[PDB]
Amino acid sequence: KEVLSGVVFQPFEEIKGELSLVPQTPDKSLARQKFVDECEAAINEQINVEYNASYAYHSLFAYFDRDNVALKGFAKFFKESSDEEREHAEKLMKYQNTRGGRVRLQSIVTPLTEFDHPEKGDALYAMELALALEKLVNEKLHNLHAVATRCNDPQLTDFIESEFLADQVEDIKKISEYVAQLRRVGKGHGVWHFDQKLLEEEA
Amino acid sequence: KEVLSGVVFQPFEEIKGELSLVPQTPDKSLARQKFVDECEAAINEQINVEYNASYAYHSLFAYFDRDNVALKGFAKFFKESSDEEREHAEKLMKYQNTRGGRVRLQSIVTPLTEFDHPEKGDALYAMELALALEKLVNEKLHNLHAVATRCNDPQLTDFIESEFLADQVEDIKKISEYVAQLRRVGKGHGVWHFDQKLLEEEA
Amino acid sequence: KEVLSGVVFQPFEEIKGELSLVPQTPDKSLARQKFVDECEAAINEQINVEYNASYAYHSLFAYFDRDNVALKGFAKFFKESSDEEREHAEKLMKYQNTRGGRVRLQSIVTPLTEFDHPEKGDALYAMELALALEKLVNEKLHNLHAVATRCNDPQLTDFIESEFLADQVEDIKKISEYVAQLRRVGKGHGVWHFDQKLLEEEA
Amino acid sequence: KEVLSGVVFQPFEEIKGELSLVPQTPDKSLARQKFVDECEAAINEQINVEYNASYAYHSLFAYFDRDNVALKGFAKFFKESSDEEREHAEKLMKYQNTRGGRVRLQSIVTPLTEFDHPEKGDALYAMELALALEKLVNEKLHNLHAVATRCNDPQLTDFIESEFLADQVEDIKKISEYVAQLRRVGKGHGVWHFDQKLLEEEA
Ligand SMILES: [Fe+3]
Ligand SMILES: [Fe+3]
Ligand SMILES: [Fe+3]
Ligand SMILES: [Fe+3]
Ligand SMILES: [Fe+3]
Ligand SMILES: [Fe+3]
Ligand SMILES: [Fe+3]
Ligand SMILES: [Fe+3]
Ligand SMILES: [Fe+3]
Ligand SMILES: [Fe+3]
Ligand SMILES: [Fe+3]
Ligand SMILES: [Fe+3]
Ligand SMILES: [Fe+3]
Ligand SMILES: [Fe+3]
Ligand SMILES: [Fe+3]
Ligand SMILES: [Fe+3]
Ligand SMILES: [Fe+3]
Ligand SMILES: [Fe+3]
Ligand SMILES: [Fe+3]
Ligand SMILES: [Fe+3]
Ligand SMILES: [Fe+3]
Ligand SMILES: [Fe+3]
Ligand SMILES: [Fe+3]
Ligand SMILES: [Fe+3]
Ligand SMILES: [Fe+3]
Ligand SMILES: [Fe+3]
Ligand SMILES: [Fe+3]
Ligand SMILES: [Fe+3]
Ligand SMILES: [Fe+3]
Ligand SMILES: [Fe+3]
Ligand SMILES: [Fe+3]
Ligand SMILES: [Fe+3]
Ligand SMILES: [Fe+3]
Ligand SMILES: [Fe+3]
Ligand SMILES: [Fe+3]
Ligand SMILES: [Fe+3]
Ligand SMILES: [Fe+3]
Ligand SMILES: [Fe+3]
Ligand SMILES: [Fe+3]
Ligand SMILES: [Fe+3]
Ligand SMILES: [Fe+3]
Ligand SMILES: [Fe+3]
Ligand SMILES: [Fe+3]
Ligand SMILES: [Fe+3]
Ligand SMILES: [Fe+3]
Ligand SMILES: [Fe+3]
Ligand SMILES: [Fe+3]
Ligand SMILES: [Fe+3]
Ligand SMILES: [Fe+3]
Ligand SMILES: [Fe+3]
Ligand SMILES: [Fe+3]
Ligand SMILES: [Fe+3]
Ligand SMILES: [Fe+3]
Ligand SMILES: [Fe+3]
Ligand SMILES: [Fe+3]
Ligand SMILES: [Fe+3]
Repeated sequence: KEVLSGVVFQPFEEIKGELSLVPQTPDKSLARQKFVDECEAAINEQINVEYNASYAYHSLFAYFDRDNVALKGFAKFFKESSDEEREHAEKLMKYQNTRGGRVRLQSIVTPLTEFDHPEKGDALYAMELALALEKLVNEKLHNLHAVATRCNDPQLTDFIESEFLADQVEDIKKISEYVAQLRRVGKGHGVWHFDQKLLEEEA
Repeated sequence: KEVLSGVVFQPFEEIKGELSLVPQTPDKSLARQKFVDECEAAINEQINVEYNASYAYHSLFAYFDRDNVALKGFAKFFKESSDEEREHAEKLMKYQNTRGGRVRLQSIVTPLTEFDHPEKGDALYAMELALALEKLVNEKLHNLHAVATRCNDPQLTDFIESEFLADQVEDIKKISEYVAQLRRVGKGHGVWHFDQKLLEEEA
Repeated sequence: KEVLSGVVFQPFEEIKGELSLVPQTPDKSLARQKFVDECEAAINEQINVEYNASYAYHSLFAYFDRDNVALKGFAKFFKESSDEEREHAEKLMKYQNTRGGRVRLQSIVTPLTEFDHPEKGDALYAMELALALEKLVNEKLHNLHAVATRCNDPQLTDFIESEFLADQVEDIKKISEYVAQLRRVGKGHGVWHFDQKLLEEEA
Repeated sequence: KEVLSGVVFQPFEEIKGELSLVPQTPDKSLARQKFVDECEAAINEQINVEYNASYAYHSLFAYFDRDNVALKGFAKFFKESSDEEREHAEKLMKYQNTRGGRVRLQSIVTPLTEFDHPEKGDALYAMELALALEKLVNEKLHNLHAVATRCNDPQLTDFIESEFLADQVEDIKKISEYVAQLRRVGKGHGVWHFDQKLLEEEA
């Protein structure tokens, strides 16, 4: 035996006490190890957060794709963001199953559909909405991370940091920069031009 | 003038009576022409049908992706079907905007999450569920088509026939054939083998 | 014999009663079958509609190609639209002969030549004119389709739906989006910039 | 000076107090910095854990490579797992030397050699054994991580998370899925078929 900063290390002897950690009933995960209910439930929450964000971005896409709005760069940007939030949800679903939890998909609420806001202009308002949405997803990611830290699940904390937190802060800066640019160019010709550059970036 | 089977043809003279059909208020679609509220609402219904079907297939994927179920071909099949139903929804959203209607995304209900059914076996039960889901989407597509026929919207009927109905009957035969094969191979080794062939088809 | 929803199916026996349906006089179409006078006349109307639309677009091209107007993207756009409307006319002429009708080209009226409209600006006014023209062609296409439905000519209805109606609604959305963009960018630098993007799209 | 959440930041001035942190005796590591004895000892434990796991997998390989067992896919799977556990040990040895600790290789115990288990069947029993072994290695990795957290060694925690924990949970799901599949296919033809698919995966 070895005790290292209070942590007991039992030496390697045999694989048999762990054979009891091989479940013998077919409805139970065999992979699950040190993956507690709180972390399972917090992953399920973040799946519903990302999916709802995907749906919200699809609603934004549907508005700017209107012929009388005609901001194709915005529409494509919001469509791709919807695809991305859904990929996040899917990656979290795969992770849940990798750790042996159960994915529990919840309801998705009606999102906002109209983004007609003449004072700021539709484009600036919607990009600010997108920024707020990303910050909301980031808050939930931080909640998820706090659960994982409290449960001493270091594989989960690293998963969240490496797979989601870094992309999240990069998405927020990018959209923040879009808001700043839209404020600088102003409504009308400036917005249209920004939209054309968005369309070119989106290839 | 020419009246042909009761249909009045006025000869081509000038483009001015149609300039009044160019809306001058910015919140109204300029494209909209002979696209009535019933067709707009029926497209919105089919968008919600396809999206709910996408969500249901994602829930199916999440179950078969479990380590204790371990039917990777099924999981991938259901994941791809979820992607496909979402693409259908998106194509219908694009169409709505092409015709000048408004996309109205509605709520998505909690789907079924557990497909543990020992008598039929999980694989056969889920493939039968998928078949029932496709038939449900086909019924809604037929409702949508009946609205378009009643409203004399021939571009919409052709759109529905060419873009969705043909794929729909092809999907149903494919999944029907999967059900038939799963019944023939039986539970256990047969199901696993069918799953391996599904995985190979899915590249 | 078989009667199916009221439709009499006589079984296949021989090809001789149809030899009388092989005309023996050289001025008559041998191909013509279930292609009635109303459909022949409605196709001839749509040929004259598309040709007049071609001529109108050529007049628009001739205005924006002026050195003091100098909107080359618009000029090229209207030139290509003129080519396209003429191709539609030609495709309808080919179809008329495929079905065994007679093409009857009618007169083309003097179109509008001056599009100097300072309040909206030449570019916005002309794009709205183009939108109205496309909607006028779409109305005639719907008249043509209604004749074909009433005459129970399903090959013709499908021809109209597949070859013209889908392109027509796509052209209308595209031009509607152009109108919306021109309103957003405003006269002067915005219009010129929109024109430059039109020129780039037109390769 | 700057104190930030209690953490003292002394400003950059010169490199001389750290020249005393350059050891002048040849038997001492010059690299070692903030790498305490508990972390050094915990790395040495995990090296012995991975090596023992390598040896156990080699014993498994040696059994299934027998002509009367003849499960070549299993034999190759266990051989490659043995190579992988040894690579883990080696990577941990390299890390120990990177941080300036001393690698201390310990004894390796006789592993189990016979895996003749007729009730479950040799293949299912051995795959469950492998699962238990991976879970045992994961427990030790968690012990190692807890030592590093307690000693505030963030480079070590990240090393463990990025290099080992993620692969570990992926290995466990993969082997869990193998157990589930072996249970589904059953002994005899099913096991042989699973073995053939294992052999194909292993290229
Ligand atoms: Fe546990
Ligand atoms: Fe637990
Ligand atoms: Fe795309
Ligand atoms: Fe993914
Ligand atoms: Fe659970
Ligand atoms: Fe559940
Ligand atoms: Fe509105
Ligand atoms: Fe935290
Ligand atoms: Fe990282
Ligand atoms: Fe990183
Ligand atoms: Fe950018
Ligand atoms: Fe400007
Ligand atoms: Fe540009
Ligand atoms: Fe930019
Ligand atoms: Fe109308
Ligand atoms: Fe209407
Ligand atoms: Fe894929
Ligand atoms: Fe699409
Ligand atoms: Fe509406
Ligand atoms: Fe609305
Ligand atoms: Fe269950
Ligand atoms: Fe119908
Ligand atoms: Fe078709
Ligand atoms: Fe077809
Ligand atoms: Fe197939
Ligand atoms: Fe069998
Ligand atoms: Fe196979
Ligand atoms: Fe097959
Ligand atoms: Fe006839
Ligand atoms: Fe006739
Ligand atoms: Fe040219
Ligand atoms: Fe042609
Ligand atoms: Fe004639
Ligand atoms: Fe003149
Ligand atoms: Fe003039
Ligand atoms: Fe009709
Ligand atoms: Fe068609
Ligand atoms: Fe079509
Ligand atoms: Fe365009
Ligand atoms: Fe300007
Ligand atoms: Fe430009
Ligand atoms: Fe453009
Ligand atoms: Fe130190
Ligand atoms: Fe020390
Ligand atoms: Fe090898
Ligand atoms: Fe190495
Ligand atoms: Fe030492
Ligand atoms: Fe022996
Ligand atoms: Fe033995
Ligand atoms: Fe820890
Ligand atoms: Fe990492
Ligand atoms: Fe990582
Ligand atoms: Fe695998
Ligand atoms: Fe068998
Ligand atoms: Fe095989
Ligand atoms: Fe396999």
